[PDB]
Amino acid sequence: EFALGGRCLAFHGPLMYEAKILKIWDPSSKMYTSIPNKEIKPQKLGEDESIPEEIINGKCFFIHYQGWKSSWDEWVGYDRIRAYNEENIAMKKRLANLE
Repeated sequence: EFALGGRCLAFHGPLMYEAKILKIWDPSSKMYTSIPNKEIKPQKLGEDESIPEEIINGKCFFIHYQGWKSSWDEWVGYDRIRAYNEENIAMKKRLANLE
């Protein structure tokens, strides 16, 4: 359902937005896997990188919102991320259209 480089939906405020998964964090190992630019190996957080305290102890996803500047790329947990499927797309549309 949530793969490296895959599509997802993510809450940002009250609405949902299409996003792409760029990294996946394992809270047990304290390492993430990342899209390139094994073969893809887990790696520690960079010296200047941070994951919010609120979510660092769970599985986290570093996402890019489709069409937004890369400055909005951020870590989210399961509270905010959603599978890209028929039910969640319809919910995304309802939240924006109907409230």
